[PDB]
Amino acid sequence: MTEYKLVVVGAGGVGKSALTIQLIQNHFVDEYDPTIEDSYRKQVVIDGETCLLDILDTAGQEEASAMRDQYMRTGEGFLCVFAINNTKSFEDIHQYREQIKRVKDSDDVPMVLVGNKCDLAARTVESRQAQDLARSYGIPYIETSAKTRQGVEDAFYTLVREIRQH
Amino acid sequence: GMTEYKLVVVGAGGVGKSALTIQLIQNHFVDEYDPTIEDSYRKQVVIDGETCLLDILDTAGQEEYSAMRDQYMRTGEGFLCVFAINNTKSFEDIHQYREQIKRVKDSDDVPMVLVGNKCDLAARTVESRQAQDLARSYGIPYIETSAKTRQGVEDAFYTLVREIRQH
Amino acid sequence: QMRLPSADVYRFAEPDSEENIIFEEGIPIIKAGTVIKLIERLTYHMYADPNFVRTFLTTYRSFCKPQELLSLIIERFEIPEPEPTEADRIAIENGDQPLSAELKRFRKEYIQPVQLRVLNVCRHWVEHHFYDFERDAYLLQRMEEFIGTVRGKAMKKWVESITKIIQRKKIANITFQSSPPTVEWHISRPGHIETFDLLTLHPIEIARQLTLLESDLYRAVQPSELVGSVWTKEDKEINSPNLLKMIRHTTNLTLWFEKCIVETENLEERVAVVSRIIEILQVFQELNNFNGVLEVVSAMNSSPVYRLDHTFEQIPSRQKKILEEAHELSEDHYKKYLAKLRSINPPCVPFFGIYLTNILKTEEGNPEVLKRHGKELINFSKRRKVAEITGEIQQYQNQPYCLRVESDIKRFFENLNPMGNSMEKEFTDYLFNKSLEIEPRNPKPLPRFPKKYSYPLKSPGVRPSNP
Ligand SMILES: Nc1nc2c(ncn2[C@@H]2O[C@H](COP(=O)(O)OP(=O)(O)NP(=O)(O)O)[C@@H](O)[C@H]2O)c(=O)[nH]1
Ligand SMILES: Cc1cc2nc(N)n(Cc3ccc(F)c(Cl)c3)c2cc1C
Ligand SMILES: [Mg+2]
Repeated sequence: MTEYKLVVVGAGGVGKSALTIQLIQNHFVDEYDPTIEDSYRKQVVIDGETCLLDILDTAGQEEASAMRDQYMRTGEGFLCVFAINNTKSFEDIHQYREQIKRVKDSDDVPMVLVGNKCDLAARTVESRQAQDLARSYGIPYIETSAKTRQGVEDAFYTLVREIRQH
Repeated sequence: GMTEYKLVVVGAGGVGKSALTIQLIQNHFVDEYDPTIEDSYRKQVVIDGETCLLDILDTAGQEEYSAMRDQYMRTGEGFLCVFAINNTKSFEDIHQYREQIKRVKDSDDVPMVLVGNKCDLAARTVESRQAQDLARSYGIPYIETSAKTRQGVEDAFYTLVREIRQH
Repeated sequence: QMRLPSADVYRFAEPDSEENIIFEEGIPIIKAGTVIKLIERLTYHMYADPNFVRTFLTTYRSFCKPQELLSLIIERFEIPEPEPTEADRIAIENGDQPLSAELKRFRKEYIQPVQLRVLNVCRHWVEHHFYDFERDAYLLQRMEEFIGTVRGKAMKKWVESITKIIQRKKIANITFQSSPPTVEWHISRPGHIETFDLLTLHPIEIARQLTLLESDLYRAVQPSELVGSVWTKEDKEINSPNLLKMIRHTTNLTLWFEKCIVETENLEERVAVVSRIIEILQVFQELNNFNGVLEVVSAMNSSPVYRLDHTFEQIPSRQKKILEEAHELSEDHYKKYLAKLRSINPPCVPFFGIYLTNILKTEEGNPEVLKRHGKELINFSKRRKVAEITGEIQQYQNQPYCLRVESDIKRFFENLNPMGNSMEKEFTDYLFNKSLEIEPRNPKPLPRFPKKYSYPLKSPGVRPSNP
């Protein structure tokens, strides 16, 4: 079985940890406990092949912004997460994208753009706007809910497929 | 190829039983071990001039899975019955292990050796004469081993292979 | 490169040497080190390694007491700031604001990452290794105090968070979201617990409810029950109660299968019993319940059962093959089991026995310390090997089964007690004697026995139904 190093990045509070824990444990975390850095593993069959996913769950709080280079070096693929009810988190995406490209010195890094909290009606970022950005990056856009599981496997396993074809 | 012998180690848990096979298979001059890799329990040896392959099953740690003992024992042609010389209960356990081996193999004459293992510096409570008498009553060899110095370890396994060859 | 505080005022700034740290041959892997060096690298300023944090927090008690660990990471946290540099000094002397470039860099690249990583150790400690605090209330008071008195806005969000997490842990729901299959019933109907038995419950539902039970038992075992080989020692009932409950369930089910078989004296009925057990095995295989698979295989390889040639002869060839495939998982030191476990799609229930043997042998077969250049270094690669096993265990504990609990069937299997009040040797001898009675040793001829079951023996099979 192949091992894949996935990294989940994005602004504080957008639901990076809730997405990860929903994937790992099938459980929704209601609490907002800011992450410093957490690691998870998951054996899973994707497209008929057994994979071992190593998932690095990172800090979104700005106070941790000086510590990103280190995990970006190890990651093979990145989930870039914003919340569809938070415009600022969407604006923060481009900074993560650029830093990842910078660190890995590559224009061709596996990534998926994720618009989280799609269970909430009060949307402020339109799908089209996020889709346009994703196309400009050459990556898929998947809307998710860590609360209902909508799109969660699709976002993570799509990232696996991109690493696999890299 | 060469003859391969399927050896099975049995005995009470929690009293250093695992040191016997570890010390054998090991190094045999750098104290370290990874039980995770095959060849951590397979070993090519020369005994009385004849080269052979030892496959040792030691399920140390699984003693509470008591209903699996028959299944593990069934795989073996020769048995080391191990007690700790500072643990009288483990010595008293030997009779039932021997009875259980006889039953699984459906035979009164299964190749086996009795091994008294010294696993620490705590006071001995089973005298070697006690263990010799028991082994004699069974018609099997008795070997004492140290869990620290590797003393007696080759003797225990080689003696069992001889019991198999002379069965 | 950043200058560090003097090693005299701050112990974690000692230069690396082979007298205090040894690396394995994109971050370094530590083979051995002093506790000070291990803690420095646990909280290193250059990189994070959350897996190192798990390994360390799982295994440290073999070389450091919990009270001492807390003192050491508090010491690590308390980093002195450098004095102003010559350029700063000159600025200040002229009444200007110093650039303080070196100070700002040291804060940003050394102090804040190290302090955040100390806090991450505290967070992981509390969230995933809380038993230290359950067993030592003073340790918890010290942690609460330390966290509750960290000042400064940089750490504030995490300090306030960890304070809340601790308070929650002191006083202390699944989405799938396809629904679980419908519960299946055979001769015994819902609520009629008095009639529940091997042949009257549906074999599909027997396997499902045992899988839920065995999954829960598997998922309840903590690393604290495993490190230090404590399940093998005198205080095992104190230190490893969940592990032992799990193993005793497995043992009881195996003995129940043997008992059901040898107490069915009539050959035709006994064949139906064995055949039903192999059907349950098939559903265990489908559910990836490898504990359940081996429960059955252990029963069929047991002395009382294995010798029943007349029974084996009448088992359908397709079921012989199933049993054979299951048994072959265990051959050659579980070679095929290990490959299958690593290939399936969870949820599953691993066989725990292999993990136990590998943990015990890793601990027994490697030294606590390495002696180098006159110094004793903690052998950390030994602890990493143990933590790789506990990590694999935890990885299979995450995924829940999408199966509905049936409270009565669950209770029936929770309360199974095939030995009754008998001791093990007594019961075990009884089973073998029963075996000898129902199928005597050659050349004694085979007796006939009366039937004991009044209900149909025909199985409903193990393909699920769906109205
Ligand atoms: N309704 C809804 N709430 C969500 C969703 N995902 C996360 N949340 C909530 O949003 C909050 C933040 O979640 P969290 O996973 O901690 O975010 P984070 O991105 O990991 N934060 P940090 O960067 O600081 O670690 C929590 O209260 C969580 O329950 C979602 O899909 N829907
Ligand atoms: C792989 C395997 C092969 C076996 N061959 C025999 N004769 N048994 C014992 C036995 C007794 C009575 C039965 F009804 C059956 Cl099915 C099986 C075997 C058990 C196992 C696990
Ligand atoms: Mg988070």
